Amino acid sequence: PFFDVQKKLGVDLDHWMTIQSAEQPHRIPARCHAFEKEWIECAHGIGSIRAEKECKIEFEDFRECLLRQKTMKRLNAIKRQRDKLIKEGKYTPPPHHSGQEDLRP
Amino acid sequence: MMTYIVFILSIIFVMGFVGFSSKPSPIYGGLGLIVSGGVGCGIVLNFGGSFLGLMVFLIYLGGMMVVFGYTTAMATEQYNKVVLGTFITGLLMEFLMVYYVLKDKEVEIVFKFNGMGDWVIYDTGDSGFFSEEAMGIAALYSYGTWLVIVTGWSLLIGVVVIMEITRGN
Amino acid sequence: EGKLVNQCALEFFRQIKRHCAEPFTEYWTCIDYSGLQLFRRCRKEQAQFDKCVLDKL
Amino acid sequence: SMMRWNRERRRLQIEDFEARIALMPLLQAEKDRRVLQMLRENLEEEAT
Amino acid sequence: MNLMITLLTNFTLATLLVTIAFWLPQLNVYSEKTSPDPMGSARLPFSMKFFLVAITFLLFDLEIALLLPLPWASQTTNLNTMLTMALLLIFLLAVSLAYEWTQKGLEWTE
Amino acid sequence: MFMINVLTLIIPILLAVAFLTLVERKVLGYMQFRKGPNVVGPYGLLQPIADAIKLFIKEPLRPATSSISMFILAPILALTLALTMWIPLPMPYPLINMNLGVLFMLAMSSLAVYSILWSGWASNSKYALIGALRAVAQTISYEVTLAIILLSVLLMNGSFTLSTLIITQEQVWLIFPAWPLAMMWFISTLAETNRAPFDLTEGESGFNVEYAAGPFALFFMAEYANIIMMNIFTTTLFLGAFHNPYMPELYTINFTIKSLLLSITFLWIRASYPRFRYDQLMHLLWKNFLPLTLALCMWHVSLPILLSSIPPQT
Amino acid sequence: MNPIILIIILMTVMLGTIIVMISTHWLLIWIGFEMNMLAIIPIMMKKHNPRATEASTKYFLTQSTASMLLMMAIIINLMFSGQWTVMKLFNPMASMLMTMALAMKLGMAPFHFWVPEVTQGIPLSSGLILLTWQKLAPMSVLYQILPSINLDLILTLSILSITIGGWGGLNQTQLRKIMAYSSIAHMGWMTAVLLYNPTMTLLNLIIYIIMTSTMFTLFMANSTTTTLSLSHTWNKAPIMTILVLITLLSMGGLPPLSGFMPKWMIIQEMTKNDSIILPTLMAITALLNLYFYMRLTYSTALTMFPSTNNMKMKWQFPTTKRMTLLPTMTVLSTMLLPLTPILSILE
Amino acid sequence: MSLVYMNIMMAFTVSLTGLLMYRSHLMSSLLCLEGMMLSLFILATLMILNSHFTLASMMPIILLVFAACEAALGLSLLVMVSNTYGTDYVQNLNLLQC
Amino acid sequence: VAAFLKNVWAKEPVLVASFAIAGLAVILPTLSPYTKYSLMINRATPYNYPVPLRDDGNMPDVPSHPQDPQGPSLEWLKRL
Amino acid sequence: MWFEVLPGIAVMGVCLFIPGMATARIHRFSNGGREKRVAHYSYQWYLMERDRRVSGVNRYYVSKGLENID
Ligand SMILES: CCCCCCCCCCCCCCCCCC(=O)OC[C@H](COP(=O)([O-])OCC[N+](C)(C)C)OC(=O)CCCCCCCCCCCCCCCCC
Ligand SMILES: CCCCCCCCCCCCCCCCCC(=O)OC[C@H](COP(=O)(O)OCCN)OC(=O)CCCCCCCCCCCCCCCCC
Ligand SMILES: CCCCCCCCCCCCCCCCCC(=O)OC[C@H](COP(=O)(O)OCCN)OC(=O)CCCCCCCCCCCCCCCCC
Ligand SMILES: CCCCCCCCCCCCCCCCCC(=O)OC[C@H](COP(=O)(O)OCCN)OC(=O)CCCCCCCCCCCCCCCCC
Ligand SMILES: CCCCCCCCCCCCCCCCCC(=O)OC[C@H](COP(=O)(O)OCCN)OC(=O)CCCCCCCCCCCCCCCCC
Ligand SMILES: CCCCCCCCCCCCCCCCCC(=O)OC[C@H](COP(=O)(O)OCCN)OC(=O)CCCCCCCCCCCCCCCCC
Ligand SMILES: CCCCCCCCCCC1=C(C)C(=O)C(OC)=C(OC)C1=O
Repeated sequence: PFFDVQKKLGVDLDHWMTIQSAEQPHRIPARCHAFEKEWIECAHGIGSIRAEKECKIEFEDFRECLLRQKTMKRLNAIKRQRDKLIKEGKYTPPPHHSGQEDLRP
Repeated sequence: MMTYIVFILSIIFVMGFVGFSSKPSPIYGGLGLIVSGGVGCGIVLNFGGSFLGLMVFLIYLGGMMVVFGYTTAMATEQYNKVVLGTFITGLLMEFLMVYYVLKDKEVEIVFKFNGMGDWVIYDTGDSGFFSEEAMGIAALYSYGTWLVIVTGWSLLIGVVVIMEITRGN
Repeated sequence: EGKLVNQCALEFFRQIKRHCAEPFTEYWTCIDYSGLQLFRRCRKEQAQFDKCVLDKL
Repeated sequence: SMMRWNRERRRLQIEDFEARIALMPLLQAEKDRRVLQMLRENLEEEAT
Repeated sequence: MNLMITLLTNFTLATLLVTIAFWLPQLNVYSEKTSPDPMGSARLPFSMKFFLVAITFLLFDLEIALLLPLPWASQTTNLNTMLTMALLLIFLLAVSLAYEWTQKGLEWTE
Repeated sequence: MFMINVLTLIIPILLAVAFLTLVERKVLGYMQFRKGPNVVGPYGLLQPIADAIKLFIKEPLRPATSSISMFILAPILALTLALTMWIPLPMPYPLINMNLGVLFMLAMSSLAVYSILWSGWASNSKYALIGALRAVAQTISYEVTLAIILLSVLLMNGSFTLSTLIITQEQVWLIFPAWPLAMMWFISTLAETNRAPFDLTEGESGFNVEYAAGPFALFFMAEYANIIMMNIFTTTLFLGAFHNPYMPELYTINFTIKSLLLSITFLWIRASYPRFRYDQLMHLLWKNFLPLTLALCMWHVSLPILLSSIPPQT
Repeated sequence: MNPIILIIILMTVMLGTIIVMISTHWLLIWIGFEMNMLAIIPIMMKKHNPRATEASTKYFLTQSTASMLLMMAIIINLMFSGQWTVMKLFNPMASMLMTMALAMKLGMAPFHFWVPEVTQGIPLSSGLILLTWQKLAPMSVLYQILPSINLDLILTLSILSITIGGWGGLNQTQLRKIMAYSSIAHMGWMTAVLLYNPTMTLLNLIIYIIMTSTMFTLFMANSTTTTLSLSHTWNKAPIMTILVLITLLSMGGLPPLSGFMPKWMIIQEMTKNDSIILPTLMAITALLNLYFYMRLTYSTALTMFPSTNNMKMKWQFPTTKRMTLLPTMTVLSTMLLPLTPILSILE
Repeated sequence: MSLVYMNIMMAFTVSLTGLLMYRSHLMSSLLCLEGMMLSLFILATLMILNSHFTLASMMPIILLVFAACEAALGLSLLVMVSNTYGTDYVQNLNLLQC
Repeated sequence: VAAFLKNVWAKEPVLVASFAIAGLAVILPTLSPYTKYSLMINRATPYNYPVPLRDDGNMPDVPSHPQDPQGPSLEWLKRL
Repeated sequence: MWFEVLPGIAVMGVCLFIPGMATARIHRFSNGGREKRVAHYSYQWYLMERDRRVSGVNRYYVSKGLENID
């Protein structure tokens, strides 16, 4: 029983903390504000059964924003290949990746 | 090594739990939970949770574990193998976790975990002239009206409940 | 557009450097001493810089 | 006394915040060029 | 980082002074002492009142933890709601103190 | 270079605690129509040195401890917390300039009851354990009014930053809008440090009577470090001095004189009153200070709103 | 207890359950469960004897463990979904932890081991609250997360609850433990139809609450906590034996009574989904529940056990107890089967 | 995912299995329960601070307060058990087998 | 209403001061003329960047420059 | 008489004067003759790290004025 008293009486008891894309103090965005807004605007109103299979792309982009698993996997692969080539001596890092370049601004 | 520092604290955090979960005595277990609270506070502080870490000190440690140690010192009158075996079991399982996720930069106990230092997941911007966490806690009085009502009511009722059940009449 | 920002700031500072380099230098030095960089500690150097800019520019 | 002085302190806070606001476009342009510089360097070293 | 250095220095100086205070007079060879309390061997009788004042501390400390973001919460633009909820939290702490009073909870440690 | 700054914080703490014992014996002497120490040094200036050397070669009392580990940890925790309460203190610049230094000090002072509790349980005396439980209950009781008074004052500050509290008091001392908070704060700091008329560890056993002369001296010097620290914190909090940023030593001389006078006011309160009974200072907290503290907390919430005097966040 | 304090504490129990029912944020779900537990603890310690303190300790430990597992399920949902909506969960691990936590709160087997103890340790009114009102909030959370509940887990919990609540009540003579094992079996029946038709879950919950409220109200009106003191009822109040007869024959689910209504409807929804073995074995296992119901009816209504002499004194005094809604609940728990298509009001 | 979450979940499971395997004392059980709460606090905090989800920064404080009130209630129950038997041993709480 | 008040001020002046200060804290912000300025100062404090509007052509109230006349002003704050 | 207590008060007051004087002189020695930069907020740290990057000597306090532009 989801007695939806909040929609019935028009009050807002807990909808404000529900999502990251809601009205925040000082308009502070979440790091995955855009992905969550796109997933919610995709999956709105069509129901959960259609929302699982029709909004899979926005939800996968939003989950990969939240936990950054593919990104950290890619950084693992690049750093591991770099360390292997440093061990083989077939690669040298540039001066701007060794700290000898007098940073931009 | 210093890029892994929060991870290092978390290891000590897990070690601290194998301190009191093995349950040597409730007073040494209280001490282990105090040390665990301090290092978990350090974990919180190193992401930018200054106010939440000082809540771990002031309210969890200085507020609640004081009452745990206080109540415990009024029992268990002052003066094991299962504790020592449980402690070395938990420590060896934790160091096998450390060894696997450092040799592979990836592990999967229940979820997949990266083995890089946890600095990689941060944001590269500024929050201006405010802590975002401070303003989100300040929003408890502006946006959190129902949350304030139910929490303060539960605390008042908790006062009433403790006075009813500790009376025996 | 960002380059235009980085082009229009420099033309801002050159026009300070061509006319009012010394009251500006004294003023940002007094700003620079403070660890919070207070405006309220430096009102007379601010007044000299504002006077010099308002007269010459 | 706290009334007069906290109202002065709010005006000084607004003056500091408007100095920040007047500086934010230059810092935003420099930040954009900073992060695109770093991503292009990471892309070139990923390529090699 | 400077904080961790300062904590390590304070903890190290404390541990050094405790080690000196526990081991500098151990070097003397004074004498072996045989040495064969208001309560003799009676077990510590439990006080309900010390536990009640510690629990009252814990509950008022939780109410204090709720009260702690007020110097930040005064900066909001929903000030009528903020002031209402601040006065409501301090009033509920006062009602907790009044109920702790009137049911004789603050007695013999008043 | 920072390590030099840490040492020039914490070695003068130990020297000031060393000579606070002399100042207490002398001031309590003249208030009791006698002299204090004037034989051992010229004007008694070698009395703390002689007493330190006496206590550090006295025989170890050698107790049978219920726990060896907590018996070691309680002086370590007492001295570590009594030295870390000083690092955010703006005098005029803190060692560690942190954004939440007030809440940091409230937290690290809330942790100080574990030394009392662990030393009481680590002794085998049950009566020492009863005294430790009474001392812990006293301290955690007065921490409530510490936190609420401190919140009600920082409603005029704008933040938890201790250095901002100097900027807050540039036009007037903060004792003028908050003298009832100041007087309940001052008596609450008197009851935090187990200081007379709230010293029931000497009213007729202390929690740390099983310690030898060395470790009990370490507890004693941690207590006096807490006393000087809370007087400095009360000075920063209600009697904030003039600060010229080009001449910081003016603020250092001014807060030093005020903190010395407030520490001597502790010395002068112990030369004036009998002790409370234990229930009487419980009555003082729960039935007198805490209702006024809640009422003044409502007043200092609603007062910057009704006068348009809300302090800035930064 | 002060009657004002009793009213405020029961309103706080109701407030916790209503906050679970109406909230859209998982933190307020957890808060409603915390408020519910915190306020129901003095209801269990109403008489202040060591059995009530033992029962309240066991109840606190099980509900606290379930609250921690609930918050871990919520926090893993926030990991894998970045939000807080009380809806389906976005991880099978969080779904498993939340289903385990709610099974611990309901006392479904194998997390049933607190229910016959705690109900034995507490009075009949607090046992009535624990076996009727304390089911409503976790069944509401199970109602709202059913697109994420594992089928194998919920049916394993269901059949294990039905079998263990069947065998547990066969060995009992204490009435509160009989109602507790009846609770475990009926919660198994409610969760077995949850993923198929949750309207029948609500139907089974409502009919169960009516029948359990009737039996606890009869036990309060006759002041009987054992089988053998319930068997003195015919010599004290012969109408109450008729009422416990028809209500226990209803709780076993014999037609034409209304307690036949839910389980039949449950079978009516489990055979549409091509499950035939499972509701058949459930219905055969419910014969055990009906067996110890028949044991109580043989002790109370259909025979006359020997009474004592002092019963003759109690013949001179009518019952002054407020038997609140007992004729209404007795009529509703027996004669409601001709109104079975009223269940569409629960859709 | 991130590496610190592994340790905070493993801490929750260690405090879980400590809370799910009693030795003798009920106080040690309450300490394991509060270790579970502490690990929930840390895990919620690291997520909410990582995600920059501002409104949920008040969430862990709430998670503290209720549960610490819960801890208070647990301590009170323990004390009542200790006022019946003299000890908080869990084997004394076995009267409800019959 | 007057003998009871002098009685409680004779017996319990701490509590009379407590309830009096609490009553002033409750009722006095609704009677103060300066409660409005607290709101107006908290909304005049620019924490965020004033993200400008695309000039569609018809916005007479939105300035083109900070030193233009139209727009929100803070003369009331400088004067009070 | 009563002024016999003033040598101990003088010693203790010098001992309380040492930490603030020391940290003020160390902050002016470590930061180019100026105060230590107070960075309580991430904008202040952003400006400070920008100063460290535009100084060219990896020191935030070495300030570059109008002489660094053309
Ligand atoms: C920070 C720098 C120093 C600050 C000042 C402190 C310096 C003086 C210190 C002197 C030595 C004290 C040693 C310890 C004393 C302990 C005993 C004691 O005093 O107990 C406290 C006593 C206790 O009184 P009591 O216990 O004796 O009284 C009897 C009480 N009953 C009946 C319950 C038994 O007083 C208080 O609690 C008052 C605390 C301070 C109150 C300040 C009120 C300010 C005015 C408010 C407004 C009033 C008007 C009404 C509203 C008008 C609105 C327009
Ligand atoms: C921030 C400031 C902190 C300051 C802290 C210190 C405050 C107090 C300062 C000291 C006050 C005066 C000390 C005088 C000591 C006694 C000197 C004396 O007269 O000693 C006599 C004694 C025997 O002499 P004898 O030759 O036998 O006599 C026969 C003569 N026909 O001979 C002896 O005993 C031998 C000589 C002993 C000399 C000891 C001197 C005192 C030690 C003080 C240590 C601290 C010094 C300051 C540290 C901080 C500044 C660097
Ligand atoms: C290689 C050679 C050295 C070997 C190692 C020794 C290291 C140095 C130790 C200190 C100096 C050695 C001499 C010690 C004192 C001997 C002389 C003495 O006792 O003189 C007595 C004189 C006062 O005369 P008195 O007998 O008291 O008469 C009463 C008045 N009618 O007394 C006085 O006038 C005052 C005497 C003061 C003693 C010195 C000051 C105290 C010690 C300071 C250093 C150690 C402690 C440092 C700080 C510790 C922490 C606070
Ligand atoms: C029985 C065991 C031994 C007992 C004796 C020793 C332990 C007890 C005494 C020491 C207590 C240690 C307290 C450490 C944390 C204190 C809180 C804290 O860090 O606050 C300061 C500050 C927050 O302010 P803010 O300015 O917002 O942050 C900087 C942003 N510019 O934040 C910062 O400046 C952040 C700095 C980086 C993070 C620091 C992390 C410290 C290490 C982890 C905790 C260590 C203590 C663990 C044990 C606790 C006690 C058992
Ligand atoms: C989708 C559904 C959503 C939700 C819908 C509504 C669900 C309602 C669930 C009902 C749960 C009832 C819980 C028990 C009543 C609570 C109040 C209470 O404690 O009453 C007992 C009270 C105690 O009095 P006391 O003096 O302590 O008695 C012991 C002897 N001295 O007094 C007594 O002992 C008096 C004796 C008789 C008490 C009878 C109470 C019956 C209440 C239940 C009625 C049936 C349910 C409502 C109708 C169906 C709704 C689904
Ligand atoms: C509406 C504004 C908000 C109000 C709530 C917030 C208040 C802030 C302060 C918090 C106080 C918390 C504790 C209050 C407990 C009150 C009950 C009480 O103490 O009753 C007992 C007392 C007699 O004391 P006794 O029991 O004998 O104890 C030994 C000491 N003699 O009995 C008494 O002393 C009688 C106490 C009641 C009469 C006090 C009258 C004060 C009137 C001041 C002017 C009006 C102010 C406006 C508010 C309305 C007040 C009624
Ligand atoms: C690191 C050690 C520094 C020196 C020791 C502390 C300073 C000397 C205090 C001596 C003292 C005095 C005067 C004293 O009177 C006293 O008794 C109440 C003590 O406690 C046992 C003391 O420790």
